[PDB]
Amino acid sequence: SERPSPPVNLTSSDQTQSSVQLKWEPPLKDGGSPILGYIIERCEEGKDNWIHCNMKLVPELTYKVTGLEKGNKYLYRVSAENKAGVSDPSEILGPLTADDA
Amino acid sequence: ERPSPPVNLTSSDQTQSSVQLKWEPPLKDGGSPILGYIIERCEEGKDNWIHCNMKLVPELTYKVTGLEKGNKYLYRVSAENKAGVSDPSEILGPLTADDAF
Amino acid sequence: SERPSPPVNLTSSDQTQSSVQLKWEPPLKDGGSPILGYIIERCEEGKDNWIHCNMKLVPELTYKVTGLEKGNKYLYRVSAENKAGVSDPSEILGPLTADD
Amino acid sequence: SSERPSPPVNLTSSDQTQSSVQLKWEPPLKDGGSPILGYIIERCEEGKDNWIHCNMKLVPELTYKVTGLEKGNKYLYRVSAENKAGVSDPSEILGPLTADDA
Amino acid sequence: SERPSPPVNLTSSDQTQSSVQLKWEPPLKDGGSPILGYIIERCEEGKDNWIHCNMKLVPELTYKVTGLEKGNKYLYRVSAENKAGVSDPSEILGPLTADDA
Amino acid sequence: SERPSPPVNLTSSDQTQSSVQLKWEPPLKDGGSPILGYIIERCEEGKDNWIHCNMKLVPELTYKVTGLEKGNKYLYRVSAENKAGVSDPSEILGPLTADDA
Repeated sequence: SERPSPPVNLTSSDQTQSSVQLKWEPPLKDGGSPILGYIIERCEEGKDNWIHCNMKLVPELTYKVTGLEKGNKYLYRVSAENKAGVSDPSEILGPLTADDA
Repeated sequence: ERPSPPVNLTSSDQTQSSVQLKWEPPLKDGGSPILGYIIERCEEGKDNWIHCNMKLVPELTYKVTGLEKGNKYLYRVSAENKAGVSDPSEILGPLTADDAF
Repeated sequence: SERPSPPVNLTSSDQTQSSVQLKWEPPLKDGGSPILGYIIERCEEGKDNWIHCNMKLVPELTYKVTGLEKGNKYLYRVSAENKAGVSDPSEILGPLTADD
Repeated sequence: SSERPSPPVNLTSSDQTQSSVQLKWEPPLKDGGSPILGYIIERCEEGKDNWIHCNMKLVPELTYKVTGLEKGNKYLYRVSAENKAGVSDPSEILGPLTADDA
Repeated sequence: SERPSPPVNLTSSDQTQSSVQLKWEPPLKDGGSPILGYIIERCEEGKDNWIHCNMKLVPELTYKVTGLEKGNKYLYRVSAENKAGVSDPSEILGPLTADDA
Repeated sequence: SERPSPPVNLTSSDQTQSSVQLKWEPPLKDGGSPILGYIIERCEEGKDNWIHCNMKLVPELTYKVTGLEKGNKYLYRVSAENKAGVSDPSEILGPLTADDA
């Protein structure tokens, strides 16, 4: 009937100089319609614009962000989409630095 | 004394007739170990909370069954020790009883 | 360039009369440098002092606390460290009773 | 261009009576790029599964007195924010709160 | 019917060497019965036991703690009571040092 | 003996085309020393840099941000300082648009 609530508990792992593994939990409210997938966005320091990380909807609760530039800091957020619309983005993750560890 | 509520109640494997719930233990056990958990659900179109499990669930997960296809459900979980039962966790849902994804 | 933010969602499992397994998620902000490891602290009821549990940094997101006294209640908190410094401790977990 | 704002936060109550309650909240942390025009207050009674609009016109303030409560009943409350782009998700739910004198 | 939920958003102001002004918001859930009042407790560092500050229930949403010792650090928590019982305490405030601004 | 915790519940009111009134609550933990004051920072969209708004520490729990440009979006955060050091900034407030209500 309506858009779902935001995904919750966005977290990270496997941070490298060029990628990072994001993980989250599903919305607490689906808005009355099943979740079709998720939209991952990232924002780099030095730019005020949020970029889409996945082209097609991600049906998983995890996603590997790629294309990171070494030494840069990045913010991350993830939204959920159903037939009714797209949720507000989760709470922002980051700044996380693109370094090997 | 009674423990604090369970935290971070989440879901997975939503079907037309069931859903897998998962949570984390209380941050405070009130001075006595947790004996188990009490799972409750509430359907839309009805104002009463129903007990899902008969005996206490000692695990941190539980499969709710007996859902009606297409209906929306709320969920909450409490923790019990020798002293009493905690307040319920944060409410999960509305979640629609449909085969997800 | 600066200290990271606290670890988040500190939780517990596998509580025994002498040990407990702690688990957490990494800081939301690393302060510009990778996380080197974590510092686990505990505080017993009947004492107002926080104690370090691990000597060397824990690079993992989990750690088994040992040496607990039967029947006692304990508080727990974990911090993250990078080359710049140590974060504020996470939200306090506990009191958790040391019983099987 | 713009988008809906984030939900109002910290919805709380005061002056609970047999027939009314004073609701209070804080503005969204994100306005979506356009000023907040006002707020939409909703309530849900126990014994009914439907959310009801309490105010007809938008409330521009950060407070609003809900009236028409039935003595002894329990009520849930939530508030949303609206700008030119749309209406936010409702805040976290307040209640059940019983309409009774101390 | 049942005990209320904990008071929320416990905060402070007007910290002195002998007192502090506490303020909070009412429970999100009253358990089906009005809140009769609140119970303020404090715990000093160097002592492991929580002490009751007020004898009679406080019907207001604020209360001035007195009798603090200069230089000492204190923890604070507040509970709500209705005809059914007393809630879990709010989130703990402090350590706050008993010193003049 | 150590820095305080971040200020909490940073909120806004009286948004205009050139100013906004910020308000917050004191740290939950003062680190064992009184709070000397607060440091207010803002960041404009289209720029990745946080700017200090106040020169001298603000002892109050509120502050009027000025110098905003009409139509621009701004982020805000506030830190607390004692004799031991400066806290991590509070949770970020914004984006909030500089426009007359």
